[PDB]
Amino acid sequence: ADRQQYLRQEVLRRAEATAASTSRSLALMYESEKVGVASSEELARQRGVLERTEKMVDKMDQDLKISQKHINSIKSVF
Amino acid sequence: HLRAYHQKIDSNLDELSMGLGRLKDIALGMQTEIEEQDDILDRLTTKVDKLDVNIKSTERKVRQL
Amino acid sequence: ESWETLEADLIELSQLVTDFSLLVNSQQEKIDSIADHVNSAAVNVEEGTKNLGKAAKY
Amino acid sequence: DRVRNLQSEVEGVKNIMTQNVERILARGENLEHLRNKTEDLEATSEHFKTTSQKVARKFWWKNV
Repeated sequence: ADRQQYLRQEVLRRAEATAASTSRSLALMYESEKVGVASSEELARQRGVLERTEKMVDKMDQDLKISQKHINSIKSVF
Repeated sequence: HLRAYHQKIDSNLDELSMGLGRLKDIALGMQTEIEEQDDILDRLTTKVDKLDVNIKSTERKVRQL
Repeated sequence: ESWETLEADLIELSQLVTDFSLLVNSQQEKIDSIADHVNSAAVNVEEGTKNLGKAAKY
Repeated sequence: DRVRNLQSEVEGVKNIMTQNVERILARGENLEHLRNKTEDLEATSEHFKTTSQKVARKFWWKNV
């Protein structure tokens, strides 16, 4: 009767809506995962550039120490 | 069929649960990466600040030669 | 169950992740510029050091 | 309550990502600071190279 028909229709409507909604949520999730992984990889690349940069600053400090030895040699005339 | 919807919801909820775990791992990995880079950037900034003073000072000694 | 409430939360999360990615990408040029300035400086300091070494031998 | 439980998981990732955005904003500022310092460093290195070239010329001519 009418009560049965309402309840059957409602259960189906709700199941369809829940399937659709959770599918939309899953799609949002997967796209966020794709973006997050790509951004993580970009961050890691940027760290490699910073690490190389630190080696170059260390190199300049070494070269200034060599330069000071040359200055001392040049001043040592006698 | 109702059963097909229930089946789809169940698999969606499983995949959401697993995927949110993977997102948490990604987000924590970013957090760790940023912390590590903060350290590198701090040390790099300190070394550049000292190096600029040291290059200028060395140049002024070379001027006297 | 009312699962539609989860959608709004995931939209918010998605926006954070997208914003984070745009910010990381926007900082690429600062990192490249730092690296380039330091590379140039290192070439210059190496060349200066080599000139002082030559003068020390003359 | 399954909806509330998944919502709590989303909220946990959101909290970490909110902190990640705060910290990456700070990183961008620290990078801008460092970029300016390395610009100045590059200029300083040019002075050092120029002065060292002038001294090398001087000592070359002193020694014929």
